[PDB]
Amino acid sequence: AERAALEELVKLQGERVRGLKQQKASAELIEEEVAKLLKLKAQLGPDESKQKFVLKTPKALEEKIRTTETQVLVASAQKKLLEERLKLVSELQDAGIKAELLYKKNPKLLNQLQYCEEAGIPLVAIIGEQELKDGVIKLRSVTSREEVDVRREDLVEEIKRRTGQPLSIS
Repeated sequence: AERAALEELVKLQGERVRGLKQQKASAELIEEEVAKLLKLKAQLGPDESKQKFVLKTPKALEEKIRTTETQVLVASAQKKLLEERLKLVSELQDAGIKAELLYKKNPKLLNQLQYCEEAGIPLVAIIGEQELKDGVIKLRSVTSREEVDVRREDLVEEIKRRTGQPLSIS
């Protein structure tokens, strides 16, 4: 445990700094521990209110996502915290088709290319909040065509339609 260890470091840090500050003084040791304690407490968790919408929680069937027979792959460009890629991939992967993510072993366009070519050999999707607004989302059909123009809605629809079939009642 990383946080657990540090959490214990803080507890003992506060008891030592305070206990020594009073009975053995030493503003040098006192100041050194207090500072180290301040960052320590802020390291493990400055405030719980920080979190929002609550954290993950189990339900019943399965306790995590799945990815193996992914027929499509929806990623985005432009460097970032993978926030946009996780948002779209979540909707696509979770609500529609099950997609994977790749971005290792590749020179230029390592992310978009490595994933689409290696991971998304069948169907691919190059979305992007920035593109969706000023441009739009793209559905790379390396297999059938190469690149398509969709606005997220068509991305999940097209990929799902190509993988599935119309009409459910017979």
